[PDB]
Amino acid sequence: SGFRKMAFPSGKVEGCMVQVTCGTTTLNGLWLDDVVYCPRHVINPNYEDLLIRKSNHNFLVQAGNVQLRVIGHSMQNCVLKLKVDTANPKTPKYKFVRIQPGQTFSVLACYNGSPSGVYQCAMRPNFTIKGSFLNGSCGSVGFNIDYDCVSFCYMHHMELPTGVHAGTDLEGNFYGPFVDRQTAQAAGTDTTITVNVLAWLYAAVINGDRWFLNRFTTTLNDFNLVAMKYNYEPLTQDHVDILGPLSAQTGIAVLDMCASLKELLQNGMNGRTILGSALLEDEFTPFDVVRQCSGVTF
Amino acid sequence: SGFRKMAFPSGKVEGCMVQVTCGTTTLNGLWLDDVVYCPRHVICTSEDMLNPNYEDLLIRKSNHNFLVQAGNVQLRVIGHSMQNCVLKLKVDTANPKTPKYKFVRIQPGQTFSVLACYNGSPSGVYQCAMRPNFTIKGSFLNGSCGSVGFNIDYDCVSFCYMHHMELPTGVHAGTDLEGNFYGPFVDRQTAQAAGTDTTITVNVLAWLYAAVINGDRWFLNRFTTTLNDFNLVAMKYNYEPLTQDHVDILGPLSAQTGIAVLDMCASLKELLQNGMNGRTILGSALLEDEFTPFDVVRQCSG
Ligand SMILES: O=C(N[C@@H](C(=O)Nc1cncc2ccccc12)c1cccc(Cl)c1)[C@@H]1CC[C@H](C(=O)N2CCCC2)O1
Ligand SMILES: [Cl-]
Repeated sequence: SGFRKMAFPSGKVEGCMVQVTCGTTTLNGLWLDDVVYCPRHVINPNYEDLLIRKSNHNFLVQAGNVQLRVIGHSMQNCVLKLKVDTANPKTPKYKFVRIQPGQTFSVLACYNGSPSGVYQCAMRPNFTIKGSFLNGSCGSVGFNIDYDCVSFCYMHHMELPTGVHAGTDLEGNFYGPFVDRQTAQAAGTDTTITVNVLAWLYAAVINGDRWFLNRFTTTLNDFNLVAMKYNYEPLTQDHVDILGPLSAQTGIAVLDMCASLKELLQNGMNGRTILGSALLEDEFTPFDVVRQCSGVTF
Repeated sequence: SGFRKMAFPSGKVEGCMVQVTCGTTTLNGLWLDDVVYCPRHVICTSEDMLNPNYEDLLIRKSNHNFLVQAGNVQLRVIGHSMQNCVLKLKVDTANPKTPKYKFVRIQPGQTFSVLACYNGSPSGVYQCAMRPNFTIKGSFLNGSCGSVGFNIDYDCVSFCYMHHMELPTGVHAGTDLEGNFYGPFVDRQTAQAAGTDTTITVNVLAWLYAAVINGDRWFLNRFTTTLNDFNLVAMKYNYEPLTQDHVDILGPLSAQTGIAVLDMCASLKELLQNGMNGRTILGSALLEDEFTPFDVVRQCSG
């Protein structure tokens, strides 16, 4: 029993964190095979013009108490790739994957190439993450684990004025309409990840919380009309299909659970809580719920 | 900016998780140097869990009855001893991944990270607090016994908890790494119940200072309170008494924000009376009590 916001074990990623210093700026890098990946802002910026002036020896890379020697450098979108002379002996089996809004991942927050904490979070529909980052956290990475393979999906680049965070995939493409420059940028109006709230309601049912259940069902169209009124993301047939296993395990049809969600949106919780929360939680995917309520290991 | 429930990086602990099997029972063990620590109930039988005599069950065992597996490698048990509710299995190999470590016993209100494991394999990491009733609100399934709680301040791992059982309310009970239970619990299937739980007041205050640090001030008021009047009000909402030690501990946060502890106490009294009125504090509609004053300083400053 119990339901916690759970991150993946971070050990495979900890063995990849390095410190990258260029001039006065120090941030984190990801050392995989013989390449160190880091945000290109470590160097109104013209990154090609700034990079052409830098030599390999201008980049100081430190893995623990060992200085790695940079033998090449190149830029791919907003990520800088520093070729080093040594392949990381701790390089795990990995992939670079780009995620969709609503998908969750673990973040290993780092400062000076040293991991300080690990937390779980979701890519918001407005492409920001509600992270916990201070100055020097740039280059910290987001990941998931599938059996023994680490899928890297995020690299931290910046904080927006509202306290939320923006970054890229490991190929340097930003999530959202953001640019790596000190300029006026703002996160768009955010929405609630509907499929994730439903997954969390199924997690509460599996954990013995049933007060919000009712005899009613609804249509996909009727529910989307309601969800649009409360700034909730539209629920698709794909989402309904994905929730199938949880619907079969609890005996509560996905549209039956939608009628519970509609009643909670129109009437509130009335002093009650669900899994120790007075708000509807949207940072657990249907897969996260199945993984935690079944105990999958890595 | 931001405030998340943050766990310590688990890598140093992952390299210590092993699987311990005795008979038909399999659970997790903690391999440090040449010793594997695990709950002693791994030696129990299905028919003897109400009143097990662990000394009598252990005397009948030999080293080869304990199967210890570290990854795909079987470790050889060369000795065994019991210390309170923990079984210590001496093995013929020191763990090359043994980090710098200490065994620490924590007090209620203290937080730690949990590396939940099944069959010696880590499945997840989450943040926890030792409740005032000495239970933890964890997320554990059958076979999670032996999973450990820890803090990693600097490069040293301080092991503070080992999971032993789930009580009927869905909460969890366990021991320190010396085998002493937290709370009035025993490792028997006899009727046991967690005592009435209360809110960790010093932690809620720490989290209110964290909200002030991140720019949230809506909940502050022009009032103050004596410590005794605050405690008279707090007890009515099932909040733990706030001691002078707690007031002293909150001193640094008070100096950083410019809000006296007893003024923050008056803001908490008002929140307990009024609720949040559709508002949130650090993205939460409830008053959070699983961040200590130390956690707030570490996450907000470094
Ligand atoms: O409940 C069991 N074990 C313990 C326990 O509480 N385990 C668990 C921990 N966390 C979460 C859990 C969620 C769901 C089910 C179990 C959970 C337990 C019970 C009572 C006293 C002690 Cl010290 C330990 C079952 C039934 C007996 C079997 C067991 O441990 N055996 C030893 C020898 C013969 C089999 O496993
Ligand atoms: Cl303590």
